[PDB]
Amino acid sequence: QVQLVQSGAEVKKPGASVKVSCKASGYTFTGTYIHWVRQAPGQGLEWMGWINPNSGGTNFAQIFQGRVTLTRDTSISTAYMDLNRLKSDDTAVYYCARDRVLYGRSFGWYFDVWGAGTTVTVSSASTKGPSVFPLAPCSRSTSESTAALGCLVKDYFPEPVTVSWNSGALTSGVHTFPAVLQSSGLYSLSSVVTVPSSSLGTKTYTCNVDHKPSNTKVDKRVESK
Amino acid sequence: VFNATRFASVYAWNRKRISNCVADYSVLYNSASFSTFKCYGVSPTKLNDLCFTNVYADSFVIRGDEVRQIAPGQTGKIADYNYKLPDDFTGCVIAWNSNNLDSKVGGNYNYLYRLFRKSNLKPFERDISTEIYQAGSTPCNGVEGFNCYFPLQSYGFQPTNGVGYQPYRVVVLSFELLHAPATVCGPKKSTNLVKNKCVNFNFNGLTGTGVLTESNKKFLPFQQFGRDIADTTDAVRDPQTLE
Amino acid sequence: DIQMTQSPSSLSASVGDRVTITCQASQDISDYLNWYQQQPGKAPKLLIYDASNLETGVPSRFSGSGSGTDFTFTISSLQPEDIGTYYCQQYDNLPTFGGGTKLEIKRTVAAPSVFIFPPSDEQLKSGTASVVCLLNNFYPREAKVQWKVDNALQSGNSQESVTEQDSKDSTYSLSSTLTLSKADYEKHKVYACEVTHQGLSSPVTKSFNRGE
Amino acid sequence: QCVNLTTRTQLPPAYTNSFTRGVYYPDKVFRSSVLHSTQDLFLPFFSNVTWFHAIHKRFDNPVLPFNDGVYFASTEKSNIIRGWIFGTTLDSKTQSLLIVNNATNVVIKVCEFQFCNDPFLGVYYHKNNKSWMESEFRVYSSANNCTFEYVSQPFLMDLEGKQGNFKNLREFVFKNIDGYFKIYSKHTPINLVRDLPQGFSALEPLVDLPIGINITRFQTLLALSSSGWTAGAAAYYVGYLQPRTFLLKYNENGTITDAVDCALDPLSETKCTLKSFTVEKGIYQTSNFRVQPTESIVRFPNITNLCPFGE
Ligand SMILES: *[C@@H]1O[C@H](CO)[C@@H](O[C@@H]2O[C@H](CO)[C@@H](O[C@H]3O[C@H](CO)[C@@H](O)[C@H](O)[C@@H]3O)[C@H](O)[C@H]2NC(C)=O)[C@H](O)[C@H]1NC(C)=O
Ligand SMILES: *[C@@H]1O[C@H](CO)[C@@H](O[C@@H]2O[C@H](CO)[C@@H](O[C@H]3O[C@H](CO)[C@@H](O)[C@H](O)[C@@H]3O)[C@H](O)[C@H]2NC(C)=O)[C@H](O)[C@H]1NC(C)=O
Ligand SMILES: *[C@@H]1O[C@H](CO)[C@@H](O[C@@H]2O[C@H](CO)[C@@H](O[C@H]3O[C@H](CO)[C@@H](O)[C@H](O)[C@@H]3O)[C@H](O)[C@H]2NC(C)=O)[C@H](O)[C@H]1NC(C)=O
Ligand SMILES: *[C@@H]1O[C@H](CO)[C@@H](O[C@@H]2O[C@H](CO)[C@@H](O[C@H]3O[C@H](CO)[C@@H](O)[C@H](O)[C@@H]3O)[C@H](O)[C@H]2NC(C)=O)[C@H](O)[C@H]1NC(C)=O
Ligand SMILES: *[C@@H]1O[C@H](CO[C@@H]2O[C@@H](C)[C@@H](O)[C@@H](O)[C@@H]2O)[C@@H](O[C@@H]2O[C@H](CO)[C@@H](O)[C@H](O)[C@H]2NC(C)=O)[C@H](O)[C@H]1NC(C)=O
Ligand SMILES: *[C@@H]1O[C@H](CO)[C@@H](O[C@@H]2O[C@H](CO)[C@@H](O)[C@H](O)[C@H]2NC(C)=O)[C@H](O)[C@H]1NC(C)=O
Ligand SMILES: *[C@@H]1O[C@H](CO)[C@@H](O)[C@H](O)[C@H]1NC(C)=O
Ligand SMILES: *[C@@H]1O[C@H](CO)[C@@H](O)[C@H](O)[C@H]1NC(C)=O
Repeated sequence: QVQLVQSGAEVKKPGASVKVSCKASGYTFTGTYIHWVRQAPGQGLEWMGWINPNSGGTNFAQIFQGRVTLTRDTSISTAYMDLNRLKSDDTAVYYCARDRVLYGRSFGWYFDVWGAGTTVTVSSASTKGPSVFPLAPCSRSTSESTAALGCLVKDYFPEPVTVSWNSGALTSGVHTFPAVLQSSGLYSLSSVVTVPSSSLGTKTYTCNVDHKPSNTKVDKRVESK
Repeated sequence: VFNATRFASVYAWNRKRISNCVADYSVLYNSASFSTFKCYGVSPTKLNDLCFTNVYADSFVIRGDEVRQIAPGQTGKIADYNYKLPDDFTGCVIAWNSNNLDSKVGGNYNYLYRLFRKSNLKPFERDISTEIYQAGSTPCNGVEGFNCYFPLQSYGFQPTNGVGYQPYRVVVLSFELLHAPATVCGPKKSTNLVKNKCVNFNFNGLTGTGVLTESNKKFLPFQQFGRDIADTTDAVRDPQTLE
Repeated sequence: DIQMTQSPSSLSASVGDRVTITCQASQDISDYLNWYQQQPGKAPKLLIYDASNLETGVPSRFSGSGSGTDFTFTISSLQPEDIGTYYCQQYDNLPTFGGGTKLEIKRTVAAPSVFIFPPSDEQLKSGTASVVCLLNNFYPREAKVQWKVDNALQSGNSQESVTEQDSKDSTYSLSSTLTLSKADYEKHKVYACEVTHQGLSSPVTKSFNRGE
Repeated sequence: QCVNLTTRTQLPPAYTNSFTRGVYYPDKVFRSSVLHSTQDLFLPFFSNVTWFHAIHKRFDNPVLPFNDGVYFASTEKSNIIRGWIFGTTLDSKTQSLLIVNNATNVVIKVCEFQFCNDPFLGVYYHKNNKSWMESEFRVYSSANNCTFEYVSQPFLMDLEGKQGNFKNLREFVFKNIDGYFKIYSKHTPINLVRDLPQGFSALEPLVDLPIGINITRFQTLLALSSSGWTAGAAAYYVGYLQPRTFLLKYNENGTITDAVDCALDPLSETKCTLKSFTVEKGIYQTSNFRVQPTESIVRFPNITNLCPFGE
C-alpha cells in the first residue's frame, strides 16, 4: 500500500502566493521523482515541473519557470510546490504524482500513483455566503402529471456549496447542476427535483444548502402558488 | 533490485541491504534474461541450500565492453576509479543488456563514470567528489582550465550503438556464509529437532553427521557455532529455538 | 516544444462496442508515449506505458499500438465503468500532455422533460430578477436553447450549466438562466425560453407573463 | 548553527600507558579452554596512548588521524562523550560518517557533511526544575548527498550526576576495511580518579556499517553568551591499531581472559612460539631477524625516444 495526501483547498487573491504539500507514505521517499500537474475547470491536464527527492534538483515546463519553486523535507517525506504571483487563471485543481518505481525506462516520467489532489481558487472578492430562492412552478392549475421544482443557489464565493432535499432523505428525480462563475466573478448553481403533480398539493419539499467557508447552513420550504 | 525503472550510475553505485527474508536463487539463476551470472566462492546451484549472514545488492550501469572489469582482480577505469571488487570476493556478479531500458534515440546521458582520480579506489568504496582534476604539473582554481578536467564523463547510450557500446545493467550480490548468525536463507523447510541419536544434521547450511546433545556452553549473542582445535564445528545454536 | 493533439474530442459508444482514440505528435517520438484514464470526480490513472505495454491489474480490453509520430489507444469492448476522459502524455522531451478524448454511453434519442420558473418574490426583494429554463433527461447532448422577450432574442446576460451524464440510465440535463434587473423584469410583458433538440420535430415554446 | 568556542586554558598534550587493553573477539566463533593465535589490526601492548579531557577550564575535541583504525576509550561520568565524526576532508567536498548519541537516540549517518570548525552538543544545567536538558546540536551546517541513515529506537539518557571519581569505562575499536566500518565495544564499571586503568577485558563486536567511504581522520563530540560555559569532567584516550599476531587465552566459559602480544618483547615472542603463557628454563629458537631495505633503486638504460608502434 502507498499514499499521497494533499492539504485542504486553498483560496487566494491575484498577485499572491500559495504553498501546497503532498505527504507521502507506504514507500521510500527518495526512490523516485515527484511531479506537479494541474487541470483547469472542465479542461485538459497541464504539467508544472518535477523534483528529485534524493537531490532536491528540479526541472519545469518553461511557462512556470521563475513562478513555481519545488521543495521537500526527507525526514517528513513531504514534497511541496510554492507558487508565486497567482494569476486569476491559476484557479485549477492541482495534483502531485510519482515517477514509476519498476518496469519503465531510465527516462520516461509516467505518473504511476497520484494523490486525491486539491483546489486552488483565485479571486479579488471576499468570502460570501449563498442566498437560496424557490424555483417553484408557476400556477398550481398548470401542473398536468409530473412537476419540477427547485433551489436556485445564488452569489456565494467559497466554491463547494452542498445541497440536499427533505433533510437528505429525498433523492429520486433530484439533480444538482455544476456551479458557474458570474460576471461579478462569484459562483451560482441550481438544484431541481421532479415529482408527481398529485403529491404537490399535500407533501412538503425542502432543501438544505450548506456553505462551510461562510459557516452558513440555510433551510427553506418550496411551495406552489 | 532487478526490475527497478532506473538504476544508479557506476560512479555513484547504489547498495541495498537484504535481510530477514527468504531468497529463491533458482527464480533468479534459471532465468534466461541474464548474460552474465558468475559466482566467486559458491556455485549458483548451491545458493538454495545455504543461509547467509548479511547480504547486499550493489546496482549500477556500464558499457557492454566494461562488464569484464566487474570480475575481482581486474583493472581499467571502472575497476580502478569507481567500482572495485576485493581479490577474495565472495558473491555473484549478474549482468544483462539494457538497450531497451537505459538507451535513447537522442542519446541517454543520465549515466556517468569516473575518468580521473589521484589514486585507485579500495574494494567497495565509492567517490562522490566533483573536484576538478589537475592532469598537468600546474595547479588550477575555479571551474575549468588547460589540462584541468571535470572528473566524471557521461555515457552516450543510443540504440544505434553497436553491442559493447550499449548499456548493461549490473547487480552484484555480496554475502558471507556459514560463519555467523544468519538472516537470509534459501527456501528449505526445517524438520523437527532430535537429540541423542546419530543424524544427518543441517543448521543454516552447516551440513554434517553426528549426535546432538544439550550443551552447557555459554555462547555470546554474535556466536552461531563453536569450533574444535581441528577447526571443525563441535557446538551450534539452533536457529528455531536458541539453545 | 513537442505538441500532442488527440483527433476525437468526444465519442458516443454502446456497451460491448470497440472504441479507438488517436494521439498525434508534432515530432517523431519513436514510442516515448503513455496513456491515462480520468473518471469523473477522481485523479487520472495510467493504462498503457511505452505506447504498447499494459500496466498491472488493468482489464485486458485496454490496448495500445503504433510507433513514430502517431499512436492509437483502444478498448476492445467498452463497459459502464470505463466512462471518463482519456489522455496521452509523451516523454521524448518533458512530459507534455495531449488535449484528451471524452467517452459517453451511446443511447437512443430522448426529448427533454421541459420547464421554466419566473423570478421569486424572495429574489425580486434583493433587486435582481433571474428567470430559469430547465431541460431534464434527454440524450443527444447538443440541446439548443434560446430566450425570448416580446418575440426578440437578447445577448450578454444569460448563462447555462449542464449536469454530467447520468450513471443510472445515460441522460443529460441543463438549465439556462436569464438574469436582469428588477426594473427590466417590470418593463417586459411576456417571457419565454424555447428548445431546439433532436427529439423534437419542431422547436418547443413555453411562455409565461408577470402575474400569470 | 556553528560557534568558535574560546574560553579555555592552554595545556601541553598528555599521554598514558595502555597496559593490556584494546583486545577484541577476532571472529564470530565460540572457543573455550584454548590458546588461539590470530593476526589482525590490534592496539599493541604497553603502547603510549594520547590522553584528552574535559575539566571544570579545558575541553579538547581535536581532529585526529584514523590510520589503520582506532582504539578509543572514555573514562567517564555524566554522559559527556557523545560520539564521533569520521572522514577525510570533513567539509562536504567528500563524504563523512557521523555517529552521535544525542539525549534520546543514537543517530548513524553518512553524507557530504559541512561540519563545524569545533563540533559539540550542549546542555542547560540544573535550570529551576532541578533538571538538565539537551538544547544544542552544533555539529554540522549542511548535510548534502546522503547514502546511509540509521536512528536507534528511542531511550532516555540521564544528563546529571557529580562524583570525585569516574564510574564508567567505555572502550571502542573502530576499523574501516573493504567498504565496511566495524565497531567493537565494551562497558566495564570502574572507581578511579584519573588515568586509563591497568587491566584486561575483550571487546565484543557491536555493529558493521556498509558505508563505502574513505577515512583518514576523525573527531569526537562532547557535551558542554555563545562563549563562557562549564565543561562536565570526562577523560578519553586514543591509540592506533596496527597489524600484529596475538595469542588469546579463551577460558573454559569461552571468554578471552588474557592475551600475549607476540611482537612486544623476546619473552612474548617465546610464549607465542611455544603456544604457552608459561615458559621453562632454556634457550628457544624464535623468528630469524632481517635488515629491511632502506630505499628502492631503479636502474634502466637512459633510452628516451618512444617506440614506433603507429607504423
Ligand atoms: C583517501 O583519502 C586520502 C586523503 O585525501 C588520499 O590520500 C592522498 O592521495 C594522493 C595520491 O596518492 C596524495 O597526492 C600526492 O602524492 C604524492 C605524495 O604522497 C605527491 O608526489 C603528489 O604530487 C601528490 O601531492 C596525497 O598526498 C594523499 N594525502 C594524504 C593525507 O595521504 C587517498 O589516496 C584516498 N584513498 C582512497 C582509496 O580514496
Ligand atoms: C536525536 O536524533 C534523532 C534523529 O534525527 C531525532 O529523532 C526524531 O525525533 C522526532 C520526535 O520523536 C521524530 O518525530 C516524529 O515522532 C513520531 C514518530 O512516530 C510521530 O508521531 C511524529 O509526528 C513525528 O513524525 C522524528 O521522526 C525523529 N527523526 C528520525 C529521523 O527518526 C531526535 O529527536 C533527536 N533527539 C534530540 C534530544 O535532539
Ligand atoms: C551531490 O550534491 C550536488 C549538489 O546538491 C549535486 O550537484 C548538482 O547536480 C545537478 C545535476 O544532476 C545540477 O543540476 C543542473 O545541472 C546543469 C547545470 O549546468 C543544468 O543543465 C540543469 O538544468 C540543472 O539545473 C546542479 O546544479 C548541481 N549542483 C551543484 C552545486 O553542482 C550532485 O549531483 C550530487 N551527487 C550525487 C551523486 O547525487
Ligand atoms: C564460568 O561461569 C560460571 C557461571 O557464572 C562461574 O561459576 C560461578 O563461580 C562462583 C565462584 O566460584 C560461584 O560463587 C558462589 O560460590 C559458593 C557456592 O558454590 C558460595 O558460597 C558463594 O557465596 C558464591 O555465591 C557461583 O556459584 C558459580 N556459579 C555456578 C552456576 O556454578 C565460573 O566461576 C566461571 N569460570 C571462570 C573461569 O570464569
Ligand atoms: C592508431 O590510431 C588511433 C586512432 O585512429 C586515428 O585517429 C586520428 C588521431 C587520426 O590519425 C586518424 O587518421 C586515425 O583513424 C590513435 O588514437 C589517438 O591517439 C592519440 C595519442 O597518440 C590520442 O590523443 C587521440 O585521442 C586518439 N584518437 C582516437 C580517435 O582514438 C592511436 O594512438 C594509434 N595507435 C598507435 C599505436 O599509435
Ligand atoms: C570559526 O573559525 C574558523 C577558522 O578558525 C573559520 O573558518 C574560516 O572561514 C573563512 C571564511 O569565513 C575561510 O576563508 C577560512 O579559510 C576558514 N579557516 C579555517 C581554519 O577553516 C570560521 O569561519 C569561523 N566561524 C565563525 C562563526 O566564527
Ligand atoms: C609517550 O610519548 C611522548 C611523545 O609523544 C614521550 O615524550 C613520552 O616520554 C612517552 N611517555 C612515557 C611514559 O615514556
Ligand atoms: C524547565 O523545564 C521545562 C521543560 O520541562 C522548560 O520548558 C523550562 O524552560 C525549564 N525551566 C528552566 C528555568 O530551566
